[PDB]
Amino acid sequence: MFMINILMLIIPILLAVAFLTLVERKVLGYMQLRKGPNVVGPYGLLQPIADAIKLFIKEPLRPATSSASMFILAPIMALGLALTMWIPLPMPYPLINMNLGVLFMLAMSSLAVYSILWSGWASNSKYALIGALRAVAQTISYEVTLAIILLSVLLMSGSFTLSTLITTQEQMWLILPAWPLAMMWFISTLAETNRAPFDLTEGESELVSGFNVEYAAGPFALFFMAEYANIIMMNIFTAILFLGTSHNPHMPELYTINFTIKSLLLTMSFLWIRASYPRFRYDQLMHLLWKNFLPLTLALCMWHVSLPILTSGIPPQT
Amino acid sequence: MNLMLALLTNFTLATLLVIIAFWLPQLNVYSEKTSPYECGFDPMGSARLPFSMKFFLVAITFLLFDLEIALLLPLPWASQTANLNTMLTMALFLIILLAVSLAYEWTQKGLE
Amino acid sequence: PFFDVQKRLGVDLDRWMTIQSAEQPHKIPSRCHAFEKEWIECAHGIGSIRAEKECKIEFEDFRECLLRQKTMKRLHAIRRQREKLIKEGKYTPPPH
Amino acid sequence: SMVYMNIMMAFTVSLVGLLMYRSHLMSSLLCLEGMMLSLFVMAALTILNSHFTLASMMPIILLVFAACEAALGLSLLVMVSNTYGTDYVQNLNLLQ
Amino acid sequence: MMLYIVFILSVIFVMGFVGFSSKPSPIYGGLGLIVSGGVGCGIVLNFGGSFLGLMVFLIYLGGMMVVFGYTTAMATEQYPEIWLSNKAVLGAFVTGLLMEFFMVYYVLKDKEVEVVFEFNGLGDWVIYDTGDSGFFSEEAMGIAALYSYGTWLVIVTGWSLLIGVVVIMEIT
Amino acid sequence: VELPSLEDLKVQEVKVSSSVLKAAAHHYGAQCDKPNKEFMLCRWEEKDPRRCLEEGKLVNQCALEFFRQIKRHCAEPFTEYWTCIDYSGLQLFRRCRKQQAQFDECVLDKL
Amino acid sequence: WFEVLPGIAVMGVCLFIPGMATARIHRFSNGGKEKRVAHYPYQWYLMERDRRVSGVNRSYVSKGLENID
Amino acid sequence: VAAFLKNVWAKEPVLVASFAIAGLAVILPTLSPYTKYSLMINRATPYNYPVPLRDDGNMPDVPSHPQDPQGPSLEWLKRL
Amino acid sequence: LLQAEKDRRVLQMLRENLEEEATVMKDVPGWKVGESVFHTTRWVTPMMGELYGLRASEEVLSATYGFIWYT
Amino acid sequence: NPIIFIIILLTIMLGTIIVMISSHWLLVWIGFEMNMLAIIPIMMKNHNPRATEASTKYFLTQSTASMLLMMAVIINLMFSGQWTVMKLFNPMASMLMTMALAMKLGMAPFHFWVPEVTQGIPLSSGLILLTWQKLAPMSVLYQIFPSINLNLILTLSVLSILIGGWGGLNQTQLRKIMAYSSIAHMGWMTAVLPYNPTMTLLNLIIYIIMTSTMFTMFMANSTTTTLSLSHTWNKTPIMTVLILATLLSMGGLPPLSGFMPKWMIIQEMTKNNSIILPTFMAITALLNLYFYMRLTYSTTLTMFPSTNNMKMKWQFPLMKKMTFLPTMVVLSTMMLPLTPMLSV
Ligand SMILES: CCCCCCCCCCCCCCCCCC(=O)OC[C@H](COP(=O)(O)OCCN)OC(=O)CCCCCCCCCCCCCCCCC
Repeated sequence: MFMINILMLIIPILLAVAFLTLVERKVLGYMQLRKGPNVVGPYGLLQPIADAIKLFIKEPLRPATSSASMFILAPIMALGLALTMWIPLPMPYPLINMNLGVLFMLAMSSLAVYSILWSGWASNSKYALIGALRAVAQTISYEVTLAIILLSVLLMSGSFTLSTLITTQEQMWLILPAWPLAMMWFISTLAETNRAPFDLTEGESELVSGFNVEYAAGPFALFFMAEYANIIMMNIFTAILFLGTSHNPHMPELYTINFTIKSLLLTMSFLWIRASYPRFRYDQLMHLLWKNFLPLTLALCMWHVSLPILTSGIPPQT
Repeated sequence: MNLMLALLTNFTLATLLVIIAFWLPQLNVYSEKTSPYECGFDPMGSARLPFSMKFFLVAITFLLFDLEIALLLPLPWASQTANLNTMLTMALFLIILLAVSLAYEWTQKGLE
Repeated sequence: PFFDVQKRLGVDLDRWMTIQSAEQPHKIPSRCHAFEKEWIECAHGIGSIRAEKECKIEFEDFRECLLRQKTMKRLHAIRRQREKLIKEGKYTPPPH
Repeated sequence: SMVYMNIMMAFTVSLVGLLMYRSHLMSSLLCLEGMMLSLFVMAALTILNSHFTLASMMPIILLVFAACEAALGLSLLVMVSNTYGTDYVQNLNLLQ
Repeated sequence: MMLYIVFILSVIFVMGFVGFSSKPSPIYGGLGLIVSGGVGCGIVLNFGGSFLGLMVFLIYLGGMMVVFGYTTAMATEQYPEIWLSNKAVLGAFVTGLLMEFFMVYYVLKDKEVEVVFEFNGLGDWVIYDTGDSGFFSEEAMGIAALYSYGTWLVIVTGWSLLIGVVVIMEIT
Repeated sequence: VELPSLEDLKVQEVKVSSSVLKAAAHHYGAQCDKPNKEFMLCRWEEKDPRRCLEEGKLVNQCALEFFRQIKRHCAEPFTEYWTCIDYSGLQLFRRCRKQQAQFDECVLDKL
Repeated sequence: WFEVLPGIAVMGVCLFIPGMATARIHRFSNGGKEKRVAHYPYQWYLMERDRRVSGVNRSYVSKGLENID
Repeated sequence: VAAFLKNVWAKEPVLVASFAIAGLAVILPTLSPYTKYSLMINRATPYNYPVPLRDDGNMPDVPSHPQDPQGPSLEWLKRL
Repeated sequence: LLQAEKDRRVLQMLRENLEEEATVMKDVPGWKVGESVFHTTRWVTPMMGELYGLRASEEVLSATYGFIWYT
Repeated sequence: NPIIFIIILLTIMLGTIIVMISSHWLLVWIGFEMNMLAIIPIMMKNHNPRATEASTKYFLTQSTASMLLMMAVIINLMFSGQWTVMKLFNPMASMLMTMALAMKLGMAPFHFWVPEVTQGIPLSSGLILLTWQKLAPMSVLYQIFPSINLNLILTLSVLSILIGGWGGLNQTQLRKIMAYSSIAHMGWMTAVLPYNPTMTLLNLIIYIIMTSTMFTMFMANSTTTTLSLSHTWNKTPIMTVLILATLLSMGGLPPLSGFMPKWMIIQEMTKNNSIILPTFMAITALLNLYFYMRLTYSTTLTMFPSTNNMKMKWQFPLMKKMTFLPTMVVLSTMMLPLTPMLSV
């Protein structure tokens, strides 16, 4: 029945990414002093069944000027590498056990931006043309900030797999010891996935609407359901790579219970920001990475290398 | 043998869902006029995409810092050895060979 | 012209990765490992110009350890001793 | 066995009319930067199916230049089509 | 999911190439690679070498190609028609595709034909393993990390890259 | 080539799972060492594990009476000991640490 | 302030399924014992052995001490 | 020169935190005696299988029974 | 102990893949019973094609590819 | 800028020192893989629309030239699986070595290149550095030396010293005339190579000097043949007796040293009782001389001094070590039966 363990995953998650869109504007509602979608629910909890159905009724135009062969294979992705990445992710028991799999995320973190470059180019001119070009450029310069500061800690835990990374955070919430890094693990995923303070990719201010501009109701649910299938995953990751829970070979169930009451707090962070801060004006946006974020990330790497060796600490792995 | 069962499962929901959205009302009987009114709010736009350089280097500039952090990758497996000094003395070279390669270019980024 | 400095003074530039049997850090072998220490033992004090017409035996099987070139043919030729006669008797084996 | 004749027919990707030509140089330079993987994979098996255990890094060093260098020679292809806007191998000017 | 799941990848790989080994309007050139690179990193993930496979995604297919694709907006081709554009690409294709096919047809369509294509048997993966073994990180490229014995191999590559930028800080 | 017949085969293999086989496994070898180290030297010292089959039946033998020993005195603490370690994944040794004494109560003591 | 307390309870539970599904399929498919894991070729080597000796074909049925008497 | 070192720390206090950690990780591995413990532990982990040597005459040490007095003390770690 | 179980499993395995070969056919243009593809004489660990014949059904597929792609 | 130009210009020879010093096929890849990486910026310096349509016709012609080699390294990693550096153990290796390595040297074919680069590199300064790349490859061929199909390395030779000869008789630009007849002297040294491979180097050093001392002379302003006419009545006549004391010696006549390689080489190529080969080489370098005559009828015949051209100033170039070489490029014949027993 291994095929019914899968399809029990893909389906029950599409409800979260659906019902996030509701808690989008309730939480961001009371920052403003008001209430959130209310009239339709009664509580509102019934809103997203009505919204999923307005789009696919609503007619899906294509530009007369487009290349239809690319205008499909691209979105036929924004929903794969979002739903594949979930596969080897322990909670506690991952569906797959990949030996070195931690590295496998970067494989699928790196291969999504090659679905932006298609779509914005697939269609047409300068609002999605050079406007989907220069959100490529920022999306690849926030990896080098990443793979390093992912690679740092992994000196402090011994291997590339995720079954060890529950063992080492036992009674030490891995955020003490590298708290300088942890910050930069946060501003990255918020800068890379195109969210609030570095917002530019999806346009509001700097342009009209980035990269979404052409898709009518028909395809544009996918992206608007793809872009929220990354955001609740990196944030359902960070908390396996920092704030660890305590496995329990007996009541596995109490592992996940206490696990979603963390990863679900953590997420409610990209909403708790977006009410707050303004945007960066694309110069300042990269111009603050090389100069500023990076020099440290190298420097710390020269540090977490020696700290095990200089304490006879060297973590028990191959 | 069950990985590919967990991949082609995933696409086939996605490669399905394009047609049941894009295609299904696409053959609907509504008007859908062929008028060249599309390509919103930059009506005509006749040009080649000109070369704009400081767009370009931020490609190259990365690609090279990229390589060696593949070279740099097998530290945590190499922390288990016999003679370890040839590591710390050597490991710390790559980094400084990376960080140097900054400082030079750092005289000119331009507007990045 | 091949100077061979690493002979004169002390350093090792490469000389380690060179052949199929040297170290292998945890001491783990190759498959055809045992035929190296056999074949190098042959031509060393030789000047290699008579090697080709001298040793050649300890070399050939070594080339036939490596690729399994023949044993795969005498094998593929059991598929012609059986599996043309399947209907003509001796199913071979009895399962199990 | 068979996987050594594929990939090999793949490493005749050279095919040279399509190595320098015809225009859109970027197609030529492309089949070059993918002439690797015929060098890589082919050398990621022979190293692997027999346990060398040592040359195993070599596959890594076959990229680290193949990306480093082939990414250089991209640069010129800006200088050509900076002053033009079309690469078009059909620029001959320096003659003989 | 038979024993032939390797032979079915490569002959897709070998067909991965001939797409861009002719003349496809090189915004589809990429789509001749990331399939070929993908299936390529596919084949390698058998045989037991893994780490060394999963890198090609990270360092090349993921990282490199995007630069190859981040340009061809700077060299940007004209919007003449692209792909099926000019009536010429199609002529060169098939004769390649059949040339392995007609090869693959009677290479072995029978007992043997004849000699040079007859010394390759098929179907059990005769060589593809040996015996059993112990474990070190796996056995094979599990230990690919030598900052021990390898040094004069790194320090050239370590130094040869550092000059990569200086050359390119100029002509730029 | 010469291969021995089909005979001196079909011998008594210790048939147990891989969880119990690592249960004791520890008191096991440290105290025996009568054939086994010696049996290595009939392999490493001279290869071709064909010419040397003999101690193979000695080293296989030592196990037989070992598990046949333990069944007589105390199988009750053992049976319960290799249950926990058989409660599974990775077969850690740091979960059953408590019960490690109950198995080893009189084994190091009685016999 | 309260009206958002229901909004969570949809998303929250919908992530408490996929963690209890896989956990209780493995425990159910192998009958009470968590799934084995083979990282290193030695570790595998005992399962593919244990399949042979178990009762028929599977790795999850252990014989025990009385098996060999 | 200390007026300099305080007049770059009123302007760019960023990379200074990298240099401050750039060294101070290079220097220390040659100091604290905890190290070189690190090289002893890491040598003694038996990845491989020990093969017993042949004993004719000496046999310096290391009898047949392992727990008998044989060889060095690795149990300075167990107490550690 | 663990190994002294295997070496017997292959020598048992060759014999049946020989004794049940030599009784398939004895052909006049055939092969001698159990010759050597080499000249040299000692025990060299056999290739997968030696242990399992053209049998090639399933339990092979769970042997060579058994470890890779999954528990 | 000025520091690095000595960092780059140093790394070249470090690119070719790992070539001559190594045991290990990988390094002779990396070794002359980082020339095609470290040569390229030198071409540039004045950033013109030739060098950049030059070094790009150079680049991809030394890109594959390398990248085939790596295919003929990894063949005999299959067979014999022993790297190092020795005969190649398999014929598809060597035939894919030597006739894909002739690309860097370029031999009889594989030169539509040497005139397309050497011409119209805006930088004539040097362009003396294209005497390194003759010296990297040979330091393989001396090692692999006892494996060649032997019907080839002559067949690229004898189709070379011919084809590089006729190439120039039709030429005027004198960067080309050196470009041509530098395929020629690649005809003598790899025609010998299977017979007694020293008495090759002999021709290799005598070559590095003579072509060297040309350029250093061609550096004052000199470019086109008819700018070497305005030479003797303008710059200095002691220059003209020089350019006539070499260009003649370089095709060679016995009282000079240019006759030194042939005179020795044929001691070798007969005594192996091949006497029908060397005449045709010996006789073909003849019409390799008729460039130089008719080059040398430019400067001693006082041909129409340029125009009113008054250079009253003295010189400040770097003649460095030119005040030596044409006492060693000429007068050394009387000296040496050393060269066969000295480098050996
Ligand atoms: C648009 C519609 C048309 C497209 C439809 C099809 C799209 C397919 C796209 C493929 C994208 C995902 C491919 C990524 C491959 C990743 C494989 C991987 O990393 O698996 C990890 C694992 C490592 O093995 P390890 O854990 O170390 O050892 C276990 C020991 N028991 O590895 C293993 O366990 C063994 C590997 C088993 C899997 C076999 C190989 C699978 C990969 C083949 C991909 C083919 C490429 C397809 C195109 C890719 C384009 C992006």
